[PDB]
Amino acid sequence: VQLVESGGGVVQPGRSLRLSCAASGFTFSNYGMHWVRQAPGKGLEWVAVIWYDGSNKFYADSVKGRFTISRDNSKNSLYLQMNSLRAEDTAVYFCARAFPDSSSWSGFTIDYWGQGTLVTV
Amino acid sequence: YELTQPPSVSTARITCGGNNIERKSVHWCQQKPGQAPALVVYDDSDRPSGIPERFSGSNSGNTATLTISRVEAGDEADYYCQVWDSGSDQVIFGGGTKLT
Amino acid sequence: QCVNLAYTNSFTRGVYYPDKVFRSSVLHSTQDLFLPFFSNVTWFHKRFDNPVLPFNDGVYFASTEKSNIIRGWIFGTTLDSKTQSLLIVNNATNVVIKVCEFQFCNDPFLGVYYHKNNKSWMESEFRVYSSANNCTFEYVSQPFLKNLREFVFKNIDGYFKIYSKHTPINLVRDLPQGFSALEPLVDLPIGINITRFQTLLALHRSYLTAYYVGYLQPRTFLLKYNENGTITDAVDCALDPLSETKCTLKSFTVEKGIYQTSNFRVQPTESIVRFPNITNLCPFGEVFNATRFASVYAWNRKRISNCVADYSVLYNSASFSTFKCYGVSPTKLNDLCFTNVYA
Amino acid sequence: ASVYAWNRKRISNCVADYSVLYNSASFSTFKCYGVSPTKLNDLCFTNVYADSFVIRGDEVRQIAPGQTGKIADYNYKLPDDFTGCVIAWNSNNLDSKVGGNYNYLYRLFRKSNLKPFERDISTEIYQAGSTPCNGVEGFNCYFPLQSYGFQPTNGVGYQPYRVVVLSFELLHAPATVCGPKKSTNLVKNKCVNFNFNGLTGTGVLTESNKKFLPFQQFGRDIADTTDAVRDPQTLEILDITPCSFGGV
Amino acid sequence: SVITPGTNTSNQVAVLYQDVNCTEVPNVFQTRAGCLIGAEHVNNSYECDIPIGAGICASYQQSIIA
Amino acid sequence: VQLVQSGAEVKKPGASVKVSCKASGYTFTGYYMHWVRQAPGQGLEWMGWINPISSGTSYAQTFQGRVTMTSDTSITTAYMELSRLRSDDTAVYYCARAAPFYDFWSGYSYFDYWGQGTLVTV
Ligand SMILES: *[C@@H]1O[C@H](CO[C@@H]2O[C@@H](C)[C@@H](O)[C@@H](O)[C@@H]2O)[C@@H](O[C@@H]2O[C@H](CO)[C@@H](O[C@@H]3O[C@H](CO)[C@@H](O)[C@H](O)[C@@H]3O)[C@H](O)[C@H]2NC(C)=O)[C@H](O)[C@H]1NC(C)=O
Ligand SMILES: *[C@@H]1O[C@H](CO)[C@@H](O)[C@H](O)[C@H]1NC(C)=O
Ligand SMILES: *[C@@H]1O[C@H](CO)[C@@H](O)[C@H](O)[C@H]1NC(C)=O
Ligand SMILES: *[C@@H]1O[C@H](CO)[C@@H](O)[C@H](O)[C@H]1NC(C)=O
Ligand SMILES: *[C@@H]1O[C@H](CO)[C@@H](O)[C@H](O)[C@H]1NC(C)=O
Ligand SMILES: *[C@@H]1O[C@H](CO)[C@@H](O)[C@H](O)[C@H]1NC(C)=O
Ligand SMILES: *[C@@H]1O[C@H](CO)[C@@H](O)[C@H](O)[C@H]1NC(C)=O
Ligand SMILES: *[C@@H]1O[C@H](CO)[C@@H](O)[C@H](O)[C@H]1NC(C)=O
Ligand SMILES: *[C@@H]1O[C@H](CO)[C@@H](O)[C@H](O)[C@H]1NC(C)=O
Ligand SMILES: *[C@@H]1O[C@H](CO)[C@@H](O)[C@H](O)[C@H]1NC(C)=O
Ligand SMILES: *[C@@H]1O[C@H](CO)[C@@H](O)[C@H](O)[C@H]1NC(C)=O
Ligand SMILES: *[C@@H]1O[C@H](CO)[C@@H](O)[C@H](O)[C@H]1NC(C)=O
Repeated sequence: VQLVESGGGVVQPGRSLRLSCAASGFTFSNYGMHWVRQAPGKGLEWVAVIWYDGSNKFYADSVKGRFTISRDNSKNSLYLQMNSLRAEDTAVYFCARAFPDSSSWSGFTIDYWGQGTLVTV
Repeated sequence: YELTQPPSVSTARITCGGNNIERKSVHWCQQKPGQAPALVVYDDSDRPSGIPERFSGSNSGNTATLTISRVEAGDEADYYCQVWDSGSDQVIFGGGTKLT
Repeated sequence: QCVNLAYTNSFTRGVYYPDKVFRSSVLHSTQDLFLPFFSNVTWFHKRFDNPVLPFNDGVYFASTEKSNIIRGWIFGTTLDSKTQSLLIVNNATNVVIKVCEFQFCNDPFLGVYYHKNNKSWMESEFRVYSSANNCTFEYVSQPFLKNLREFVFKNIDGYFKIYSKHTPINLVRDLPQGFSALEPLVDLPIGINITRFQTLLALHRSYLTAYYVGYLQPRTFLLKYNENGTITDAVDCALDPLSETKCTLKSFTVEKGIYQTSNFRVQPTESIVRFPNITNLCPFGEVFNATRFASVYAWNRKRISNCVADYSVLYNSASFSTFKCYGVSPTKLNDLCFTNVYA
Repeated sequence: ASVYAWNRKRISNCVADYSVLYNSASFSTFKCYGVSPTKLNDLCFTNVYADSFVIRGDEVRQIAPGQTGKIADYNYKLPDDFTGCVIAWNSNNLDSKVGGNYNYLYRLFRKSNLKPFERDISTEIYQAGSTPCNGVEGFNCYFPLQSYGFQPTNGVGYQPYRVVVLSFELLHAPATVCGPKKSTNLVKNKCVNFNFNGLTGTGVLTESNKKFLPFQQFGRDIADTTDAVRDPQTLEILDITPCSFGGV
Repeated sequence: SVITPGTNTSNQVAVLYQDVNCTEVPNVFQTRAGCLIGAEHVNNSYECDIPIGAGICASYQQSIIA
Repeated sequence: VQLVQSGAEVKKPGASVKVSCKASGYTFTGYYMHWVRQAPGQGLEWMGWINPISSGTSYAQTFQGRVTMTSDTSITTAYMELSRLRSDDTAVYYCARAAPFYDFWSGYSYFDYWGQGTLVTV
């Protein structure tokens, strides 16, 4: 089970950036996926989760309406489209494999993390 | 919903406070400097394969705890407390507790 | 928040106590909204499909289960925040009935799970609506949800009337034969517009990794009350010529013979309208907008003939303080012909 | 409310003292239909609807069964079998302002007449002619509503009147709204007059052996006349027979 | 009118459309009494059981016959 | 019936002017309020109307896109705002009352009451 992020880099405020994550070692289409970001000197902040079938997309309050999470099961890949980036969005972005949360109907925790890619705005 | 946990801890015990946190499942992940986080404990006290029996925990009342017995220098990492908030469908992370 | 996710015979089911009057050892003829006998009932059920159905004039609903999947229903029109909608949800201890400007999910449900895999402690995520503003009605009472559960939903005369029956059966793929009358469960003084409804299901997460719907019709039924005032049988008077005979004779048995039970009448298929082919309009304006009117003692009489009279122009005018018609309705004038009109 | 968008208050499960309203000096109109105003405190209803709105003085007469006019036709229609009371009073001191009160509207144009207790609050442009309006008012395309523009100096017929219509619901159902009429002790095995939650008659009351269901309030014989009642306080089922009589 | 044996025998019925043509109504037997549907007309003459009219009777013999 | 308009205005080209008209003595919403322009030495030109009950308007093709008519029934006042003023918009602007289109006797075809004109110089 491995996850590889790419598509990071340096952008200016107001411009967009698309990130992607390649999944292998497991059946991608059977698991939900998360994006999590970590600003330098800060703790982990959750960005979004997508269900294995791509039917349900949930976002953190701070990114809702700007970021879009999507998956391509055929290509075993996860995408995150970030529009209208701001200086506050500077962080290392990770993709991760979801794991069922026993205290919720369809809640998730995070099992496998990728190495992450740095995005500077 | 938010979690509250101390900046650092010198058996090491990392506390994670919340509002009636007992009703929520608490999960813990360990992040070493220069490395991605990894799951250590899930569903309060269960461990994934590869995690030493030294890692245990509990969840009661308004607090949850990650207990690490026989603490090693190799455990010097930032441990994060997280829950799923079914009220807003968000993953909620605490500040993160560093061990020394 | 919101999460994205066949026919059978009705036999003689769907009969309920038409009123709250005790009757015994008597055959009573009543006209009401009943499920027609031997009617087409739609049978509803990895995949998920829980469609919004029309309410029409009233609904017969039934389900057979031991898993308590059916928990409630949504009734309304748009089923969104624009209009009032009725929400009925049953839980372990109570039933909650509310009427609010609900913003319902496309796939509303109660997400059932075991709290931290404690099988002795079940919990549910209520995911039916995103909002419930300006609630006008609320009612809470006792919950009513092999085990066949039947309901009749009527929306009439300012009330949402629910009837129900709970019986064991020995079949799953269809409704049972035999007769059982549904008793009134609750009369809700709501008074809202309902055209559509859908069932609220309890879904275990593991399900995604049946019920019957009939419609009520204005039918005449002959109901048989036993000595204890229970309805034990019924005749659908419009089912067939024999049932019609039974209702005519006010009996569940018919003797050998020939009976006059009804009248046969061919119905019209078209409406044929034939008026004189003239286009000239009647000079009413010339009467109403005359520069000078006569004195009442010497009133003017204008004879109007051989013309097309559009009276709705006058009646729908905002300019008149009095417009009183005698011997004729003002809204039927444009459908009438006269030999003459005096103004 | 404006008469085009009249308010409906549903009244239930309470004691209704109507003599307080009827014996008031403050109302100019108090007309009852299908019921006598002096018998209201002796009656029970399944429900009472209180409809409230403002119209001008001359239009108060339109708030009655069998009436016509812009109000009766396009705003607030009563049924010909209406049972209830129409109560109105002059509100010139409340609903009129200098320069005109333009808050109170009425419907002036409509495609058709309202059904009884129908409420139409749309503002779609009215097509008076044959040409479609397409939402744009103009020639033969009217805005359906108009204001009263109530002013303190208007003649009485143009002064605002506040109207309350009390519709009485009389269904074969448990009565929930009853007058202040006090109850008495229940008497059985005697020839008595009786009144059970509005159900009056004369006869002998006895304990019933009839298997009433929890929802059934009274029973009837093959003649379709009441022959049993549920006592509204004790929930006891009582059989009713006529007092002994016969030819002499 | 509905022609039937008692329900103690059979739930089969025949329907007579009195003074109606069998071509107008919708075992179809046109009689002077009307159009009789559901009864099988036979040449065999029996004692009258259920009278139809104009010399025609019906009986249950199983099916309804005229 | 009285119609009282605002005082004279002096504007530059490209500026906007809003002329008010306070109505009294009648049911404000029972009539249309029209605006009529009179340039110096010229005749009368119809600009458009507003219907206070609905705030519906109609404008002459000449002014359409430049003129906005509004009203406030709480103070029985009508407004006409003419934007992107040109030198040839110098005129006396009148408010005038006319019946609504549903008037049986065609009271909408003419203007029975006029306010005192408001002069706008550009
Ligand atoms: C008095 O009333 C007459 C009759 O008009 C009728 O009654 C009026 C109160 C209104 O309801 C009218 O809509 C209704 O027809 C008036 O004469 C009529 O005026 C109308 C409107 O201009 C004429 O209609 C037009 O006719 C021309 C063709 O000439 C068409 O091109 C137009 O599209 C439109 O249809 C109508 O022909 C005319 N009829 C006669 C006999 O003259 C009259 O003007 C009016 N007088 C006053 C002072 O109001
Ligand atoms: C459900 O589907 C709709 C339409 O594709 C989408 O807009 C909505 O965000 C989806 N809901 C979730 C939780 O993804
Ligand atoms: C409904 O059921 C009846 C009774 O078996 C049958 O006659 C009819 O064809 C069915 N309708 C449909 C659509 O299957
Ligand atoms: C109910 O609402 C529908 C719109 O969904 C409308 O077409 C219908 O006329 C309404 N019926 C009543 C009685 O208001
Ligand atoms: C059922 O609903 C009622 C009213 O909302 C609530 O008070 C009660 O606690 C609920 N019971 C359960 C088991 O959720
Ligand atoms: C399961 O829940 C019940 C009811 O709250 C509780 O009594 C029991 O101890 C719980 N068992 C476990 C293992 O949590
Ligand atoms: C609820 O009612 C208030 C008025 O009392 C209204 O302003 C509000 O918009 C309504 N809520 C919704 C969702 O329309
Ligand atoms: C009516 O009730 C009696 C008990 O009083 C019972 O014995 C009898 O069987 C009941 N009748 C029917 C049809 O159940
Ligand atoms: C009041 O009436 C209820 C039934 O509606 C009855 O149960 C209760 O005992 C009565 N109380 C008194 C004081 O009569
Ligand atoms: C009804 O049929 C039974 C036999 O099933 C017979 O014994 C009885 O006498 C019949 N009754 C009548 C009225 O024909
Ligand atoms: C019924 O109509 C047909 C023509 O369609 C005619 O030939 C026949 O004689 C008619 N029979 C009777 C009884 O009227
Ligand atoms: C009755 O006799 C006629 C001949 O007159 C024949 O055509 C018809 O088929 C016979 N019907 C039966 C039931 O035998």
